[PDB]
Amino acid sequence: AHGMLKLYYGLS
Amino acid sequence: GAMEDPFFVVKGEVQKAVNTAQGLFQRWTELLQDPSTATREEIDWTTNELRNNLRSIEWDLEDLDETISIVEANPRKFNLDATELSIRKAFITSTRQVVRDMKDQMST
Repeated sequence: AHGMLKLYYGLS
Repeated sequence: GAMEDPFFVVKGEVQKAVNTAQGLFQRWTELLQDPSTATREEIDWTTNELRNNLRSIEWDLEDLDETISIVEANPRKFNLDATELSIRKAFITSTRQVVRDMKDQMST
């Protein structure tokens, strides 16, 4: 989940 | 290079985790109430897997909650329907308490 969200949202 | 919004994907996984956790909690309750069937190993295993879920769910909600701040800080880029967004917010808040309510009836 983290990686999906990171990819689209650019989690810091 | 338009990308697909994976929020709803993770949302479903959290819900799925919440459903499994709920089944585990009802089990935990039935064990901790009657030490006739409640062997230590089974109790330990159930409490452990109930934690395994509450763990994934809390990280998940952290990340999900953050994506909301990211959209709100940069709305033009994401172009999200406002009703849909409010639903995202209500999902995070209501799941937090649902999980919170399980943790309360456990840790005490």
